[PDB]
Amino acid sequence: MVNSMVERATSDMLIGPDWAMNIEICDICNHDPAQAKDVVKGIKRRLGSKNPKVQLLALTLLETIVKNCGDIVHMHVAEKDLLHEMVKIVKKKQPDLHVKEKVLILIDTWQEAFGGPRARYPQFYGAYQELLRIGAVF
Amino acid sequence: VTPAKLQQWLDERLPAGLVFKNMNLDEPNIFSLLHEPNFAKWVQYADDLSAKSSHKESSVISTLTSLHGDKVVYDTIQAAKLYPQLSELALKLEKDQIRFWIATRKDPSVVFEALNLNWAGISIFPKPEFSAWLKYVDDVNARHPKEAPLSIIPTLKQRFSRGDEAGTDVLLKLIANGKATTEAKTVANKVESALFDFWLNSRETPDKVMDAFKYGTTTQAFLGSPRWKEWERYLSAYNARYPEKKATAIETLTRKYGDAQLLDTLIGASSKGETKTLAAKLQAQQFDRWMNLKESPLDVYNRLRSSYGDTAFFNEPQLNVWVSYMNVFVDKNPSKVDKMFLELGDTFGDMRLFRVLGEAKKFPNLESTATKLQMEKASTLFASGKSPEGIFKVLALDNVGDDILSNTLFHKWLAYLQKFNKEHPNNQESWFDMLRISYQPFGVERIIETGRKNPLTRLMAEKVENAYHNYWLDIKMEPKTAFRSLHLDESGEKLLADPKFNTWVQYLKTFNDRYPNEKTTVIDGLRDNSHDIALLRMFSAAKNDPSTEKLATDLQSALILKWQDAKKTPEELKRVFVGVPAADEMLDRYIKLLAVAS
Repeated sequence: MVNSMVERATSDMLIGPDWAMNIEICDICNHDPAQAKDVVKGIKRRLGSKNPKVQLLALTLLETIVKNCGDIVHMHVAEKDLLHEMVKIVKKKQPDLHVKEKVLILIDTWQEAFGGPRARYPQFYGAYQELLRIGAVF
Repeated sequence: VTPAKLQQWLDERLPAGLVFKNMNLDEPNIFSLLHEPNFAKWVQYADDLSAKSSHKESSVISTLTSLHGDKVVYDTIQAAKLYPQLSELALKLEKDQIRFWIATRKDPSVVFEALNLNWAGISIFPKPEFSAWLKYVDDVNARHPKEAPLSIIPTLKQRFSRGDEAGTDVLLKLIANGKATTEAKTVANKVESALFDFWLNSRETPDKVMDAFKYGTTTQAFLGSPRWKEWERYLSAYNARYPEKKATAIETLTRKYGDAQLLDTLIGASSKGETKTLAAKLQAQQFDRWMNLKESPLDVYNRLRSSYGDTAFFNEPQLNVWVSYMNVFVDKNPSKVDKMFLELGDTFGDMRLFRVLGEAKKFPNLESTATKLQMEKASTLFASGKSPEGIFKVLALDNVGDDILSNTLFHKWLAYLQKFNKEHPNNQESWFDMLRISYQPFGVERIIETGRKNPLTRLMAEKVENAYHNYWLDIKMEPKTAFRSLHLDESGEKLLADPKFNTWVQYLKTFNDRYPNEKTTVIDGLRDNSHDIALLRMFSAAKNDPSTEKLATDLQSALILKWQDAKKTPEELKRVFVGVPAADEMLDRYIKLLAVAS
């Protein structure tokens, strides 16, 4: 089902992100919150790929759905510890530099956007503070 | 799979890209893809989906560009236009791709590349694709008024050279020749406006921007160019946008290069016709700055010592310009003119002061008070009873130049020399020697030429001319050498008509009188400097001038005498001449003389 969309939207066969496909996914997430669960779960899996291109595509999709779709997805993202995996990407000895830059920008955006420690999903801020403890800078 | 499955999927709002892959539209070749009828059905799906998706724009394009990159898509659509049954679709696709690009704020560089503006180089402006590219930029900005605007300029710079300044140089060239043709002129003006806006929006200072206009050239050359005015136009534009940071040209120039180099450049520019006008203007403004800062001339000297021209301050030209500031300074401060020069006097050695004062006399504001102190100092020096040699140097007479014979100090110094020489009969000094040493032979020569031309100096100039020739006697300069010394070698056919020829004859005589043992004839002197055939060409010419005719004939005889002394055979002479004026006359004469001798 939905996993197919995610996989294709994050396939190594793309040279660039299919933004229209990303938006189309956003639309269905606004229609069907059940499907939205499955989307974010798929993204986690694809982030788990070795391939930095796949990772970038996944990050870019994630950026899109986060900005576009409703609170359910935000809840899923936090609750499925997706953030923890993202942290773990940065924790690599030799991470990809573009990936690293992308995650940093995203997490900085989000912890601000959600209101930091008083965020109803404080996980965003938690991840950001973990990063700060290692001495990362955007 | 079926239209039913598609309608199902449409109800389910499946993403276009997934449907593509479900359709196995992963064809191996992009150019093939558009021929599959299946692809068209997918287009319809994608359109119908777009009608109820959030995005207006063509998901198709998004899909395809995401697989292949923008250029490849565009080129593929252009390839699709060929087959006319695909034409209607291909033109829809082109429109859609544009819509897509505009919506997605795609970077102008990608559009430029996709348009194959690779080609144009010289002729970017007339080409319709380039026009379309500007249209794209304007359209994008129109759709996106909230965002910071996009610009052409980075694309252009980065393409033509990998250097901020250097790329901009070619752009400026292209703008300039675009303006000249009526065809490109409109386009050229838009490009210019964009470049300007780019600098303004990037807040690039006039100082920085100047480096662009200066590129390729010497500092000097930039000022002579059209580009100077163009950069002034930028400066004025910059000041308008950011009046809190307002700057004028000279201020800007000062802060970029510092006063010393600026001054040096203004000196250079003031010498040359192209720049002279504004060199002077900018120079005056530089003075005006120092005046508004209430900097005394000596304060200004302090400032400027500390880089370039201190070692090269006291010489021409730098000094002259300093004195020009002094003139202006006293025009604003007449009261303190005495105090100024007095301070110079205690600060510097007398010879330096003299050097100043010589120049100061040229300037009306200074002339009187300068003349006064010049004489006061001079009088003191005369009263000392020191050597004329020493005094000459202290008076800076070595740096008066060609018109020294007009100079009041030089005359006063002569008077001292004569008094001194009477009072020191055992230890006399030569005026001429001082002139010779200090101005070198070539300077002496110019001095004579200058002093002859002015009637007031003429007698003095004759005295000097004599002394120079006397020196030639004292050093035993051979008349052969003296001929070249007077550049008689240059006078060509007309040598005998040359006034200086006569002078050289008279020197040669005087030399013979001093040195009878090595006595030399005019004709021998002529023979040393040139060969017979040139000489009788000159003689045949000289016979045409009555004033020289007699001379010519005498020399013809004197030449013949030398052939006799040389024991030359007429055959040798006949052989070596061919088609030569007066040859046969002179041969026949020599032949006749040979007969009488035989």
